[PDB]
Amino acid sequence: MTDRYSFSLTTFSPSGKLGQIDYALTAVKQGVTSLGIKATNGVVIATEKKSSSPLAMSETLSKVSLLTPDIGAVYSGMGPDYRVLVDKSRKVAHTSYKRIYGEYPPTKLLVSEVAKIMQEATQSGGVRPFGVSLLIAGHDEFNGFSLYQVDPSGSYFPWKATAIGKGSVAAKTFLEKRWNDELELEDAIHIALLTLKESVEGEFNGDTIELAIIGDENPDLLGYTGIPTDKGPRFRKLTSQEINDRLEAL
Amino acid sequence: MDIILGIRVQDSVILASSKAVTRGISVLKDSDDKTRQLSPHTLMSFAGEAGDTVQFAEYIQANIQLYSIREDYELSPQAVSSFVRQELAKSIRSRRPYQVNVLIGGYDKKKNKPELYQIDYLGTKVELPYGAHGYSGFYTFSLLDHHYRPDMTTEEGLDLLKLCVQELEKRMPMDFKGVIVKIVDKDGIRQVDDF
Amino acid sequence: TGYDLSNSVFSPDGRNFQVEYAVKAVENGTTSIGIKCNDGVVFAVEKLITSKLLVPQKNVKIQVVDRHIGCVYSGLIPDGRHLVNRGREEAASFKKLYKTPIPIPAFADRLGQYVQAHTLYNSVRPFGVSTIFGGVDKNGAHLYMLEPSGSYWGYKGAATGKGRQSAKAELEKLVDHHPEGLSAREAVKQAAKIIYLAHEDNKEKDFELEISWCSLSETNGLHKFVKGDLLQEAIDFAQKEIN
Amino acid sequence: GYDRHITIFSPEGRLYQVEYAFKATNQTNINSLAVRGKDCTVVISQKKVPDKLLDPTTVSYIFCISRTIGMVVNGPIPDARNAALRAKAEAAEFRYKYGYDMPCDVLAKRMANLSQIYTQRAYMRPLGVILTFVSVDEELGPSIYKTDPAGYYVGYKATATGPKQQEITTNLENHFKKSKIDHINEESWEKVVEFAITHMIDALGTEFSKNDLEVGVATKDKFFTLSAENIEERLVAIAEQ
Amino acid sequence: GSRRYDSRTTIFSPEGRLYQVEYALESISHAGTAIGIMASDGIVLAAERKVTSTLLEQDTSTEKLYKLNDKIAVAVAGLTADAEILINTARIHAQNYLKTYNEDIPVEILVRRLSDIKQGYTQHGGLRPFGVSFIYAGYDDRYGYQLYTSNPSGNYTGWKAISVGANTSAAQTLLQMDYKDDMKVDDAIELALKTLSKTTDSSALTYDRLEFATIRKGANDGEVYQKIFKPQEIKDILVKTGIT
Amino acid sequence: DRGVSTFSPEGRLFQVEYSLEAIKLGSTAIGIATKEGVVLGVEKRATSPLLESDSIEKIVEIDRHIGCAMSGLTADARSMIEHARTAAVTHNLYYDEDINVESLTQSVCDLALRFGELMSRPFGVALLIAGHDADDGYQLFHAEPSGTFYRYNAKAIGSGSEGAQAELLNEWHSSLTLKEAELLVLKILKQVMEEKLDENNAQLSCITKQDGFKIYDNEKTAELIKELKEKEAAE
Amino acid sequence: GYDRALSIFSPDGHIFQVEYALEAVKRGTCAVGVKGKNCVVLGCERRSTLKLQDTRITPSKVSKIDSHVVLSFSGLNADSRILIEKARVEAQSHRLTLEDPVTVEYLTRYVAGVQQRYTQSGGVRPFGVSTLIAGFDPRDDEPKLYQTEPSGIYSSWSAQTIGRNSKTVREFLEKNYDRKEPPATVEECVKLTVRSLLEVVQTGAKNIEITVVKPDSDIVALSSEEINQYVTQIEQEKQE
Amino acid sequence: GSNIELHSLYTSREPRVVSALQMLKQHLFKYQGHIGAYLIVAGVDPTGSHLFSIHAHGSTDVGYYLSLGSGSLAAMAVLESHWKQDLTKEEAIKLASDAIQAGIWNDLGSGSNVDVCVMEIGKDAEYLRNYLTPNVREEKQKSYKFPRGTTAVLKESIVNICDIQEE
Amino acid sequence: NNYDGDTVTFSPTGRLFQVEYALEAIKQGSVTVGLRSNTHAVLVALKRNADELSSYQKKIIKCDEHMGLSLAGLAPDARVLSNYLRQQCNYSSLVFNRKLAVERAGHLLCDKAQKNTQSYGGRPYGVGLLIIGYDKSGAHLLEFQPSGNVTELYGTAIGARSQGAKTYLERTLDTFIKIDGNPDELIKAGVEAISQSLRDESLTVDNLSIAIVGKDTPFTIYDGEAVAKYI
Ligand SMILES: [Cl-]
Ligand SMILES: [Mg+2]
Repeated sequence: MTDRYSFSLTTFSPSGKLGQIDYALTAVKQGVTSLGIKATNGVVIATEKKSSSPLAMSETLSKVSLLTPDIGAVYSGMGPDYRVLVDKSRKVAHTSYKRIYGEYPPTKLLVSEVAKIMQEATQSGGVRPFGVSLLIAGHDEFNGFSLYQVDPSGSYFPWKATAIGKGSVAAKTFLEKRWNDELELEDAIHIALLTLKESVEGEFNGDTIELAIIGDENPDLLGYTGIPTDKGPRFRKLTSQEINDRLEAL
Repeated sequence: MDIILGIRVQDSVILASSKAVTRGISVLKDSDDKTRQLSPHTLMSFAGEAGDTVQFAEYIQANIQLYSIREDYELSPQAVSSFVRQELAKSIRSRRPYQVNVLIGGYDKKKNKPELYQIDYLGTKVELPYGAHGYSGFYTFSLLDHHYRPDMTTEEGLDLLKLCVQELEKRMPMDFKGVIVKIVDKDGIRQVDDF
Repeated sequence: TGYDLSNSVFSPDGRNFQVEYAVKAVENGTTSIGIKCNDGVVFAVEKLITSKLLVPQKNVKIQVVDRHIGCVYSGLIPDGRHLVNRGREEAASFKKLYKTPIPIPAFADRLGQYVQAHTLYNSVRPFGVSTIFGGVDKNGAHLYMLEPSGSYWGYKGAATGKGRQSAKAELEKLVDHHPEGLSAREAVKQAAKIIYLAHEDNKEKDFELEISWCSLSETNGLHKFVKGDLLQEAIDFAQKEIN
Repeated sequence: GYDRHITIFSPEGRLYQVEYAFKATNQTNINSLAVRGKDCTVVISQKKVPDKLLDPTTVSYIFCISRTIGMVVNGPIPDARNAALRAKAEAAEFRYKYGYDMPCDVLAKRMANLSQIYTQRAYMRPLGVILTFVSVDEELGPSIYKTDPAGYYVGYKATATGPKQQEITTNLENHFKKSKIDHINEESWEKVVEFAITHMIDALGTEFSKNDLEVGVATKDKFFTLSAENIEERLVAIAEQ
Repeated sequence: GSRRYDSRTTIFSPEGRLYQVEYALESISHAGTAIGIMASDGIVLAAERKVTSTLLEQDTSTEKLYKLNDKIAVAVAGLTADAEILINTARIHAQNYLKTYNEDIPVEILVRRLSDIKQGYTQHGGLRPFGVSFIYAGYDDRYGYQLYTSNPSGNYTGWKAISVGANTSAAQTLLQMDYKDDMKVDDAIELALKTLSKTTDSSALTYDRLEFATIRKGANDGEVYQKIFKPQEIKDILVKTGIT
Repeated sequence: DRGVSTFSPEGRLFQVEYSLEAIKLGSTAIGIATKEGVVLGVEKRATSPLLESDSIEKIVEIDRHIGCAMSGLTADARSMIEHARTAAVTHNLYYDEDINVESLTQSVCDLALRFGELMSRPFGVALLIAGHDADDGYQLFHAEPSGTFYRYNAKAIGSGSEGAQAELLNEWHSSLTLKEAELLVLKILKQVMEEKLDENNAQLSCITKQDGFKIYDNEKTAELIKELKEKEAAE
Repeated sequence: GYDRALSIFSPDGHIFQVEYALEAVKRGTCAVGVKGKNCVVLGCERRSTLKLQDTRITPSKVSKIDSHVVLSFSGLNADSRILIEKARVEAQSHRLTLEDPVTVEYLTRYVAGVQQRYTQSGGVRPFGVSTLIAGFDPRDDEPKLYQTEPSGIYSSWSAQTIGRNSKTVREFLEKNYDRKEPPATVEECVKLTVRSLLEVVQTGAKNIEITVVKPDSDIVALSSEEINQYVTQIEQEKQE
Repeated sequence: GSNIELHSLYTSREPRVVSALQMLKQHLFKYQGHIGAYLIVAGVDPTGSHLFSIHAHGSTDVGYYLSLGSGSLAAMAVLESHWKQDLTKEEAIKLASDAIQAGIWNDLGSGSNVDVCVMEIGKDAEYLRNYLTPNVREEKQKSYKFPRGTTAVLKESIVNICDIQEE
Repeated sequence: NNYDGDTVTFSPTGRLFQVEYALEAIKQGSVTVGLRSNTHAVLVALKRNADELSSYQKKIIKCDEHMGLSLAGLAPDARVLSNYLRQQCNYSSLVFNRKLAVERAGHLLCDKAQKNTQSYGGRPYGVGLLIIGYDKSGAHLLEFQPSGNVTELYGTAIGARSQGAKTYLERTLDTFIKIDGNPDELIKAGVEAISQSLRDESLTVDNLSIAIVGKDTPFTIYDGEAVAKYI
């Protein structure tokens, strides 16, 4: 046995292209649309819960995931690749940061760590790149609210707002017209729901849409009282009912 | 006790090191040079456990000479002393630590200043106007506390050093068979053949 | 195309052609069988006499594992030996830790997982043998047959090699004509017959018969080779039936 | 065209080895079905013994992973047993490390992550199997979670797997559209098994004897498989109404 | 076995070229242009961000200019993810040197170390090379202000003025024309921006499509200051030089 | 591509057979064994007149009683020589005696097939190992990259090998003197060499029981060349 | 680890990877070595395609291995640093254990051994570099000049050139260099080295580098003006 | 705590006390008592309410009332005297703080204040830092504030904490 | 064709070509004969030379006082396998104070050769061996093939033109098996057997190589004028 694939499976072609990264981006293009919008007092990330079967319980499959109490993530592309990245992202936030500094990492540095993992799958031996693009929304004390995109290459860019996957070209155009620097969180959620409706074919409701926010601290979701400095997670996943309420005022 | 002394004066550093090598009950040699030239303007004297002293000195010497060739440039005495300290600080938590104490005397050609560093086997570095290792300091430190100035000449530094050696020859129980004296200044390193 | 050049590669069918090519090596080998009886099992094998210079009864093919399991195989003989060596290590470590001798179903999976592992990588070749094996444990008698893919099932009767179709037909008759069961001494006689009947597929060269058995009554649940008078009695019974 | 031999991306962004592993899934030509009751989870699967020389008791694609978790496999038996042994090991390790029985969904995720690794790492091939895990979880209640060669997994109200999965799937879909609930409203597991068998008969259009089926049942604190005689009793009750 | 699928990244062509290095350089030639200009009283680093968007958060963004320590900075051209791997290694190397010798690392030594790492990927390991070209801008007390460049081959060279990435042929000709030895930082700033403005593939050169930095002894008395320009500060220097 | 340790349909290792082709391109080396000693001679073959020919070291001492000549990719021989020298000295350390020439040759040949995917390819050099011991006397061995070694009364390797071997076939007899062997090596070297043979582009050596292994001076070889010319002109 | 055999034999008995490494040397800038009666001179070509260069800080072509030995090269520049570093380490290691600096022959034999090792080791390619190693042995006044190449073979030379258009300058040296009477002085030796490069270089401005090595660790690199005086004198004599 | 958080995220479930218990004891056992941690672990989870103790060598114990430390004997004397079955929340807090007080007053290794944490089922856990403060230092008789200039100084200097400046 | 690049690849008909190519190397090798009676076991080997100046390549290797073999094919591979046997014979003596059984020696060789046929990177052994020995169950003769197949025989021959000697032994089977307590006559039968495989060349004094082992006879090799008796 032994892993005898100690050589790179991603290499430069005569034209200077890295084929496997390009092909990974093509897999992301086929994936379901997901988006992120940044407001003055928060960030919203959203995507469609494309159910593979109506017998399947789509609540058990979480496309939007908590990485830290103040950082969340959504994707477009291959779901399994995303799931393992979230596992690694959660772990690296502890091993390479929290266990050292006694606090959760800021958004940009956690993104940097995730980006590193994805870059290594682009150069290391006997592996293909990750077939996903991530959108990571988060908050920290010194940088405030932020939204980052992470591609299969490992490259990452900060965004005011953006979209990835199936109908990203049209969705980004829609966001350019609506986005401004004076948006409140509720306005960003409203724009997120409008933008996402264009790319969805079938049912459009709280049960078929997955949406989460990075906003105010939630002391009710902390789980304990007695420490003033601990005020609760800024990450919150919106319920099915909470989404439907905002679809009536749509 | 392998007497090694050092004094930094106005424009030079002077190192004095005993000549005796005693193994057990016999003085095997009375002309031993307990020093190595690390670079043209940096000299290191040493004292400690048998074998380890020379092995360590030559190892450091080789590393500094390698650096000099690679960069075509002489490291500052401060830089060399820090390198040496790290090696000893690394060594003290090893399986078998280097049991070596050193003095590093150098002339910094950039700052045009003499510099003397005292480093023990634990990796304890201090920059000093005058220094000593082992039991020599118990006699010489207080003597130099009385007779030293920062603006002394090299000749005054040697007379001051003779005063140290005379005291050691009077009050210490071992016959260390005199000392080899070396001066480190802007022109490099030279040995005082009559002392 | 090119899917058949490397092991562990799925073809567009969902097939592993390298494993299917290993089966061809098995089909090329001599005939071997297994018969499950009332309180045990019987193994038999065809040994082709390539030359008069072969020493009779010396080149033994059937192998024992532990003291209660018998193993026989068709195809690449060295591959079978390698598999048995592993089986012996597996049985030893089981008995070391758990004290009791390894049960037959437990032993069957140990081989199964090991053979299956050789279909997971291109750095290894699949096994070129189908192995018939079994014995007696606390729960009674068990007979198994294991293919190059790692696939194995329990059997009432089992056969593999060049004369497997002929043998299988004969085994099917015994199952139908004996629903209440077959005795150990009967199974030895029947085993001899089936090998002789299966020899029509390898009829160019003459052959040597080799039989072994595990039985609760006849061998105290231990693996033993059929020797001397009992072997000759089975040969005579077999020779009488073909004529 | 070596992008079809190992698990690297094709120009279309596809993994052909993963897609071909999905095709190996149906090589056995067996259909399975899983449904949830009030207090139980039932899984049924077709049993086919073509050879008369086979010992039919040893022919099985249902596995007892732990006391609480059961697993049915759609695919070749070697890969099926490979997955079964690993799931048993993982379930046991989980209990030792974390002090409580591994949940059905957590095991499914773990096996799905292992499957994902085979789609990313070149030296390891995907397993040509679809794993359907069933239990009555102490927190989530009756549970069905299914894993495939892509590393995908999800929970189910009910599910079906095999060559004729679509016919069974639609049959189940239509029933839950009428009842408007996420399970079979029935007290005893015996009647839930009868429901499962009845709806497989209707979907496939074939009658079953006691030896044509294989049944696994998950209740609180234990998972067990039914014998041929237990299934016969089940078939008699179906015929008498 | 596995040999069948090996691309063999570390081999010579019949002509004596390293395939993967040459193809990596082809990749870098499509990356945003980065320019370095060395003056008597400082160094300029200018770089063009690639086709940005209005919704990109610029003030918190960094894709071109990175800080290695207080004295040394780099401009990137190529795969950003690859560059960050090397940048973090270079940052560690500088700190190792500082811990060992208690002195800031000389620029060339840091450059040589990174260039040696790149070289390794072309000679052994069977892995693809880093698709990155650096411009190193730094200062030390031996050679003073220094500009270097390294590429995927692991070869590095010193420069008075240099460009990497896209349109280097055109950019190098313009720099060679207007550069003089007695030049100052303020003049070099103007040269860098004028060169980008002519070589750019964009319609017009704007503040949101640029990253800019200077290394000046223009710090209070004998010491060196690094200035990574803010979006508003890039906008002001564009008006000052008369480009917008 | 294909395995490094692959067999051809004829039952030969591709890489071993290809290394033998590299040895055919190498400079000529000749060895002759007699009862008075063993003689080793080589063609130096300098690529340019500016190359100082005395630096060309194609004859090499392994021990006092064992010498060695090489032909082919001569750079590959350095590790083989280092191993041979170590094996010879190590055996003396363990057993307080000289090592048998055959045992030394066997030790070198054990390295030959240690290649795969150990070193990445076979050696591209053949060796003529000549020496003396008390048991089997004066000996000459031919060590190949196949791991095989043959003993020889006389042997030629390199570019002019088959032509030289045919000449050695006729000339060798069991009663040859050392002087006769020296001239015979020079004679055959001169025959197969491209350039004209002299003391600068050819080198002689011998191994005797008394004096051990000796590389000949250019002054000593020059006299033997002059002695050869005269005796050929004598008839 | 990556174990792939990259350097292997071909049906005609050639190791193509080693031969393709020589083609990389052929591409490299020209380097020349000439030894006189009491000195050795190393000449090197600098291609003038690269202007706006900073000649203070740009890696020089001739590298000191120790205070008494120097190494120049032709071929891949990045590869040469690895050989130079290893050589420098071995030089200090030799002084440490033998208490004597390396001989020029020993240092050459080490560098050549490294190059050879990379032609039959798994997962590595050969060095695309040929070197000229020159200097004087400790307490010896006899000049030494050695050459190495990717295959690992090495040898001593009265005079030698490597790199692009080395065939032409070797042609020049073969007719102009006399063994019975080599360049007696430093001037004569440098003049012959500059002359040989002028057959190939193009312009005699900043394209020629000269480094003179004399006995007892006396190594010096000539400046632009000093070399330019040789260039002036050579052509003025040529106009006749 | 870090590994429990990651486990909770992996399983999509709230952490259990037995998981923390098991992970702790296996860690401590591995280090053969060289990690001198003696703990009382308590909490509520989907299974119910739990209370355990952990010894440094890796042994665990279950109980309705437990005490550890140098003041464990003083505390256990109180617990053994006043504990009963079917305690209320208010009775249990009283018993717990009384047990700690026994340690504070009678054990020299224990002192100062009393911290409490209450973990009730179906509720958030309430951490009561300094629930009791029975050891406040009395006012000092005198102020030791010195006259400015009392201490002799040799040199003064501004320290540059800021980064390198522009211009 | 496409399935002979390495040993890890079956062909569509279930063949291992690299093993078959290794088998081919044996057929190119010089002839060697093995035969036995009830008291003794004999090896006879035709040695091959490079030319008239060269020595004749040795064919027979001693493994223990009671066991040894003759080779045909790649000689270095025989050195590796014989070295392994030497160690295994030796392990049996040191640990168990027990002479290694010839049958068990065959089983160990089979398993060693097999590992090289199922793994990637390596290669099959390119040599065939004839092992003779005298143990607690009398005289033995084995034939080793690098496919892994080991066979116990009364007599056999391997190498080039080995079919002639093998036919002779097949006729003489009843005669030479009865040659008990007479080593010279058993060797005579072996020398006469190997003679059936000769063409053009004949058995000379430095050409022939004989070895014998028996009841009160340690494994000894005869070369040179020691075999002139049998020419
Ligand atoms: Cl996992
Ligand atoms: Mg101290």
